[PDB]
Amino acid sequence: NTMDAVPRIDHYRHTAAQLGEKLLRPSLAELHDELVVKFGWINGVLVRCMLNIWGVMLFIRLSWIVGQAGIGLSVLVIMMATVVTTITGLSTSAIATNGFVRGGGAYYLISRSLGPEFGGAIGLIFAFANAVAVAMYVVGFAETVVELLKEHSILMIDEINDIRIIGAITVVILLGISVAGMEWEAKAQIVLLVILLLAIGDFVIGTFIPLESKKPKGFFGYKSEIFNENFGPDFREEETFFSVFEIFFPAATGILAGANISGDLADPQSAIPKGTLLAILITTLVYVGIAVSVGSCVVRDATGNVNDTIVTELTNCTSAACKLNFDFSSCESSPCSYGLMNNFQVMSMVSGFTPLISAGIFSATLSSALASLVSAPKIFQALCKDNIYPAFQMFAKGYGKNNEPLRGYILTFLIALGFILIAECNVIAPIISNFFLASYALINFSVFHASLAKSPGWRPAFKYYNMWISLLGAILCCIVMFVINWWAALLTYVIVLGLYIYVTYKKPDVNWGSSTQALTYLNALQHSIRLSGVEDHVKNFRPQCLVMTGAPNSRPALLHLVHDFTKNVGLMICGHVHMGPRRQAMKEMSIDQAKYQRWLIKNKMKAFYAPVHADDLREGAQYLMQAAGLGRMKPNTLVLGFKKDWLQADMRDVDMYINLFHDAFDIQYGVVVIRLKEGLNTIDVWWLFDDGGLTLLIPYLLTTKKKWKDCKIRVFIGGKINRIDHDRRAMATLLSKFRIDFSDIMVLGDINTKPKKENIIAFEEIIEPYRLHEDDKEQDIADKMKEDEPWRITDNELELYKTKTYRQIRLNELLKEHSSTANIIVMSLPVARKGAVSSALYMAWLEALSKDLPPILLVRGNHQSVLTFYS
Amino acid sequence: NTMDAVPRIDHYRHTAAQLGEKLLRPSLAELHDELVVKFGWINGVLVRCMLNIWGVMLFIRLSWIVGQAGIGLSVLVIMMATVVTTITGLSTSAIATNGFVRGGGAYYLISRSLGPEFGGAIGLIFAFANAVAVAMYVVGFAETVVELLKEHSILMIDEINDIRIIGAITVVILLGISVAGMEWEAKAQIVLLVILLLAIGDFVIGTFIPLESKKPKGFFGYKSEIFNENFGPDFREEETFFSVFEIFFPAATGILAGANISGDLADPQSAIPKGTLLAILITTLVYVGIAVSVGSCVVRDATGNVNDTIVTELTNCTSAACKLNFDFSSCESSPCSYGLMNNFQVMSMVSGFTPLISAGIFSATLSSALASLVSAPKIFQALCKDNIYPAFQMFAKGYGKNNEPLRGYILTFLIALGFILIAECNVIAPIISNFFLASYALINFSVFHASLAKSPGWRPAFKYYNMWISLLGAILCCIVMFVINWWAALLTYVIVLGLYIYVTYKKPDVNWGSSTQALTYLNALQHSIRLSGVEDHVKNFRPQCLVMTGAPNSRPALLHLVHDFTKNVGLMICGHVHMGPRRQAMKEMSIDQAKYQRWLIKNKMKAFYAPVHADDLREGAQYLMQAAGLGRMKPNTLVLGFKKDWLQADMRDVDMYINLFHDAFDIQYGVVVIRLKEGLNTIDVWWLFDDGGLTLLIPYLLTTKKKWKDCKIRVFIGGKINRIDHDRRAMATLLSKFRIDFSDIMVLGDINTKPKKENIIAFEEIIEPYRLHEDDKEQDIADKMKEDEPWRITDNELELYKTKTYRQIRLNELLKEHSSTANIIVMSLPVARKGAVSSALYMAWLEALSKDLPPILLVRGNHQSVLTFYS
Ligand SMILES: CCCCNc1cc(C(=O)O)cc(S(N)(=O)=O)c1Oc1ccccc1
Ligand SMILES: CCCCNc1cc(C(=O)O)cc(S(N)(=O)=O)c1Oc1ccccc1
Ligand SMILES: [Cl-]
Ligand SMILES: [Cl-]
Ligand SMILES: [K+]
Ligand SMILES: [K+]
Repeated sequence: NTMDAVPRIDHYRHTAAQLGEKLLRPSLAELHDELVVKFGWINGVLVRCMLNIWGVMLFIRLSWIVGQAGIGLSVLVIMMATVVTTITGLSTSAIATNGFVRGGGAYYLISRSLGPEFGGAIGLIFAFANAVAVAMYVVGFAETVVELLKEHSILMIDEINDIRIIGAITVVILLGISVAGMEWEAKAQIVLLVILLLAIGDFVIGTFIPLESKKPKGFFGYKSEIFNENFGPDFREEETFFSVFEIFFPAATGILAGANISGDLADPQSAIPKGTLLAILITTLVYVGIAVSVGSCVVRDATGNVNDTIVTELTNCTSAACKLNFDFSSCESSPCSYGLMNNFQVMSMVSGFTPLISAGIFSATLSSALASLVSAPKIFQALCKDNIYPAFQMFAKGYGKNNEPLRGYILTFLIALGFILIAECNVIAPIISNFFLASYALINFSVFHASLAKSPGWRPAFKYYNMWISLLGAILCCIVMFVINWWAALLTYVIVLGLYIYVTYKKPDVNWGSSTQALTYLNALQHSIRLSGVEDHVKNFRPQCLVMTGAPNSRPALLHLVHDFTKNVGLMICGHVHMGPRRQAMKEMSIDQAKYQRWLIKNKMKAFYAPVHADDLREGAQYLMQAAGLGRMKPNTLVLGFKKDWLQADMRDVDMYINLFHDAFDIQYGVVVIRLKEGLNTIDVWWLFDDGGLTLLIPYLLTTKKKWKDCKIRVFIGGKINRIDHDRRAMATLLSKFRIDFSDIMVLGDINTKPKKENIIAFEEIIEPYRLHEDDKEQDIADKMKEDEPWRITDNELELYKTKTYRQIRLNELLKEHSSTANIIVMSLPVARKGAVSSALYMAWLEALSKDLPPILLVRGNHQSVLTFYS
Repeated sequence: NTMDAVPRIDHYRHTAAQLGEKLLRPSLAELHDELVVKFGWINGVLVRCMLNIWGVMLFIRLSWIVGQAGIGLSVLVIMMATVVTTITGLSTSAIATNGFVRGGGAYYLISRSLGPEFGGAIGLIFAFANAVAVAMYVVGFAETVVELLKEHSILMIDEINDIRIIGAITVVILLGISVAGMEWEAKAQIVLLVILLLAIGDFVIGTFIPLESKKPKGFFGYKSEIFNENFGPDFREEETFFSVFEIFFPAATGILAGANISGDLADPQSAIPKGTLLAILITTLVYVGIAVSVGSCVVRDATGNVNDTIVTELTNCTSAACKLNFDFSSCESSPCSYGLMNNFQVMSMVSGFTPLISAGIFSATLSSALASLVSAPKIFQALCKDNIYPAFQMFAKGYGKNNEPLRGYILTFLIALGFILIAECNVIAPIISNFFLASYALINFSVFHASLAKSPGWRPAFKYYNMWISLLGAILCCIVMFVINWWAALLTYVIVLGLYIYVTYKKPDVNWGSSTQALTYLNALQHSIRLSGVEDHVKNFRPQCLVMTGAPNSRPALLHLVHDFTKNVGLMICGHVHMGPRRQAMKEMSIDQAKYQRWLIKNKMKAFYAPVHADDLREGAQYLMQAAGLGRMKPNTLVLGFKKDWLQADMRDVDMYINLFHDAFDIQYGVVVIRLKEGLNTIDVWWLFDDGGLTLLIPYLLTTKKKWKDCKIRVFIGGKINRIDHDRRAMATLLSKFRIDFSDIMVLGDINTKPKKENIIAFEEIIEPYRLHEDDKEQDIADKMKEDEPWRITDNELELYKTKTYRQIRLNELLKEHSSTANIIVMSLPVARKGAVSSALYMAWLEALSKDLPPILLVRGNHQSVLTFYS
């Protein structure tokens, strides 16, 4: 409260409201200003990741992959898939150990890492991918059970339909077991893991246990010549190495099935890393070991038959089959019985109890399917909670004591059932495999992008993640999805890009500190730094304007006109000076900053809103002109709206306005004054005095823009009579060397001539309330009144400023007579000597010159060399 | 002078000094502050471009190209080469019509368009390319003359040596005619052009004039069946279409041979466009017309022999040769006499007088060689004048009334002679052809890059150049140089990149308004705009610091320390407040801006120097804090050096320093104070009060950098006794959730305890000269002295600030006892209530706390939520 307090965790909690009644930080103004189920890492992320990786391939098609591709090359396949998977694991660990991750899985990580765009895109893709991987795992189980009940005669319908029936029944059962909370299905996956490990152990023991009954088959029991033969990549008619990797890689996916449970984990940012990485390690070790064992234990082909005798007749027999026995030897002529390349149930028979390995297949398939079916709706409901796609505002309610996406479970069940009864899993497989690849690629790109933008808030807790390995992982994921069904990769990239576009044009109104935001800041900073090293030059001058807008709403069309000759060229800083007590005005600026900056961005005003606190408008603008900008983006021109209200405004205010003029001149700023009717085809430019070229550059830049592109830029000047043609030719060659594509140059000799009586008497009537009438009251009352500036010095300030006023009024008359048909007028701003002219008289000059006309820009330049005709 | 003057061309002339005595612009301060041979376009750029394009191919190898590739495909070849050439012509015209081009050619255009890097690189490449194209043209003439003097028996030596002899003699003659001024060689090219056009006319007339003597040859005189046959692309054993285009394209090059004479043209920016484009038009028309005529007039092969009788025996004769006559019919069996595909002198014989066409070949070759030999040294001497490569500071003197590169002429003559006597022009041809391609590519990229950066000074006088056609031209040049000898294109790209690197690491100290500079500004502006649309978030906070450096030289290691936790992360604005009269201080700021900004860039300080003019340091820094920055790059922290001199400084100055502290607090700025020994392994952080997380973020960012990466970040806090273990565990979990990888957390209970007598008496002695001794002089003298702030209120300001001082001194003692071994110390900055504490007492607090210690950062934060453990 009154005294500063020691730091506590309570200060930084709930980020909007988290126990705010206790441990609330004291504000700087207060000190200064004077007066329900959660899973551990073992059973929540280790078991689930391990149990999701282990699927159909481990027990069915692995003997095939090690049989065709050689042992030394099948291990290469496994190692490449594991490099991709492990690099993605490090990336996921880096993302997960950054903050506290609320709910969902890969979606939440990627979204909160680098923006709702990639977040929503890849989250939707991953939710679909897991929802259908449910169907893939369950139909693998269907193939297993139908093979078992076709080898054992009893069957009900044709295989292509019995698979559908059994898959539908068991996916219904999977929904039932999953929809009943997560303690129950957690224990269910525990018992499935026990069964799976029993199957692995049975295979290992049986592989160490050879027998003569299986001798006719490829089973021989660790014979060295079998290993020597199987090292080679003995392929088949069609399957190439890339196709082999394509077959295997689905077995590599399934990691971060615990990360998808991040919403229900007891302690993320400590369970995700050492659960996912350790699960990948264990599963890869098991794959490699079992592959080398089965390759070293069984042979390619075996004419399994007792009639195949081990008598071993003395023949050449170059094949190493007869090296063990004449049985299962020399069957290459016709398609012999079975073997690694000719059978799949090798895994079953090399082991001991065939049931204890069959149960391995069922447990692996069910466990992987159940893990995917739990993971998909968590991701989906996290995605729907953020309402990136408002169409799915449902699927996020999550009925139950622990938020469980019942609707998400039903939706993923329907999707899985639909893809089961489609029964075309073979053709859909590459699409979904490289959806998984796309998700992994965006995770590694998540880490790389986060490390690329410095972002002091990046700072993850988990080391071992360096940026280049993550970039390599993204590249490898892209290359692998090219390897797997190139056109599927193109389709996946199209889907990603389409969702990206959809989200970036939706622009969900949400902010969670993307790495994209950090990169934006860092990029803008780096280019400002490189600009700071770029020396100035005439033909790279830009009108970079501080515009005393006030509130940017107050003068809209003025803002548009300035934006016209500053869009995509030069700077535009909309300055607004705030007033009054410091404490209240801090909050005033804080809200106006957001409001007006968003208003500019919404209205495509590439401008910069700069609020300052100051005692009055003059020294607030002094603040702005002195300090606004960054590097060589500091303003060089001050833009004002003509203070139309001076006849009614307090004369101190208009004096402040004129001293603003004078300050801008004093600190080497060009001044532009815009007088237009704000209630809401030639550009006429009367640039009678060489301001330095700015009075040319403004209309030319206006002609550059599309709005004024179809409008001539005819020019007027003043010159002595009898030299009219000479002056016009010199003017034409002068600005033809400036490449200002004029349309008609007019030369006026009527300047410096006494204007009509009506106009002079009108100006005298206007100035009468402020000319101080310095006739009587010689010095005492005269000096007493002059103790405040804003009166015109009758005698003193109308001696030569008499002809100054005459030129002003006559110029106004000339703009009436000649340029009244212009779409826009740009004319030299009159300059009065500092202190020599009463501010009232100078404002009267501006009124007299600028009144009753189309839009006017009274441009006076820095008197530098703004334009050039060199190169 | 005193009065503003009408604009005149004299104001913008010579850009440093050009008739400055007459027509000198009046300065804004003055108004405001109170008190020898030149060539026209016909003979300088039209004749030269036309006469350089027309070379060997027109009269020697063109019959070959139209004979092998079909008429409808030879015209396609010519049209593609002309598309490349004409797009480059539009680009060159756009570049040349921008400013006034001093001297040189393509070098000056490209350099002054987009920087000395591409300028010097491509200028050197083009100078070499023209220097050796001299050799190519002259050896073509050598082949012509040796063929003429071998058909006419008299010969001197073997052809491979007679060509060398005649080429050497005639290149010596070419030097002689070129080294004798440009009026003489201009008239020489005039007469060569007359000869060439006579040859063209003779060919046309002879082609309209058929005869029986040439009837046995391919000459038949516009027979329709000959045209119908020749439309097809009847190629040969080896020559493919791409090879054909490779042969032709050297004939397309040679444009901007007048642009290389830009230094000696009477009026560039009006001669270059309508000379180069018209010359390309005329030459392409002549190529196309002569190609179609010779294709429609002669046949592929002709067994030229009177014995070949036109008797026309009644045979099949599918070939259209016999359609005209049995002569020159059916010779395909063996290699028959000659023809389009079997002879080159067809051009000579289809015409009338063979001498009047032979003279055509000699005139074309000599004229092209002479044009190249004039153009190369102009480019070279322009390149050497800018001293981009200081090694060639010679070759630029240019002796003569008109600056003529005598040394350049000699150098190009030596290069041409060397490549003549090498006599390996066939193998070097693709290298030089795609050097020409590279130069054209950089010209089109010149225009595209210039149009890409808005740059109000771009604005060329010549329309018809839109940016996308120039980009297409650059792409086409790149593709064509791939077509011509791919590895030659790779070598050319390597040479370009190498010269680019050499120049960009040389960094010649010169500024001529590159388009690269404009692009740098525009890119930085665009990314600042996109940053302006990026909403704030806690975990994207950056310490973006306004550092009251003063002169950045004054405190170097302080600048380095701030740069350490701001490099590549957050902003760093080195503010310096200037003093005194406005007029002198304007120039002061103007010179200091350049000096200090260059000093920062040189010393790899990615900082921003911000000078302001102000009455005193306090309100200058007020200017800076209120207004510095752009968009969301405004500073959020104020960094000060501890005013070490306060014991000697005027007490008003240190009061100003403390009110600077207070202003920074008032406008919601965190404050960092650095006290280190500026005369010139654990980071200890004692962050006793929850500033909002900045006191953690600073040392962590220090640990991020390489300099401090190997240094622990151990932390100290204060806590009540009997809760030491609880407080330490809570602290550890708190900043482990903040991922600040601490090394040892220490908890101190000795805080809030009365420190030793020696330290308290030392502090009392220090504060004695300013405690105002408010014992006597009850109110009158007391209030009179208190009419100025900087004295300590003895009675009032030492009631509870007594225990404040006690904590300050005891904390100092503790830093001595514990953290004196640190490499750096970061501690909470004490905050005093505004106006409640005398500024002298607060400065004494800072002295007492910070004295006699390693580098200290007294960090006090905004009291916002700088750190977070969410995501
Ligand atoms: C992203 C992976 C989705 C699951 N698909 C899958 C998983 C595993 C495994 O073991 O995890 C093995 C294979 S497989 N038959 O070896 O290619 C798989 O492909 C299938 C499975 C059945 C139907 C169609 C395709
Ligand atoms: C960049 C072009 C340099 C000049 N080389 C050149 C010009 C012309 C032409 O007519 O301007 C025609 C040919 S050619 N024989 O048709 O390919 C040329 O190639 C040569 C010539 C002679 C020796 C070796 C190569
Ligand atoms: Cl996965
Ligand atoms: Cl050229
Ligand atoms: K799997
Ligand atoms: K040529």
